[PDB]
Amino acid sequence: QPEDFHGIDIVINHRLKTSLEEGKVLEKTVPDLNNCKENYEFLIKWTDESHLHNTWETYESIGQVRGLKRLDNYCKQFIIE
Repeated sequence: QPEDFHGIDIVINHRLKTSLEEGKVLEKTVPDLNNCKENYEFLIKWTDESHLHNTWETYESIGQVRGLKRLDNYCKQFIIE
């Protein structure tokens, strides 16, 4: 019995991983998944059980729950092609 339980339902959107920290700007946009994967966050629509709502996580926190899969198709449908 491996481990692949669901985790990310939908990537509502994304943006620079400011994490309320901010400090410098980057006009390099996001061509591939590295630019983002190296400095970007993503609104993760998690399972809407009742009190849980979309949130803005980052691969450093959603890179291990099936998110990268839906997040990968999101970065390619929104940050790459």
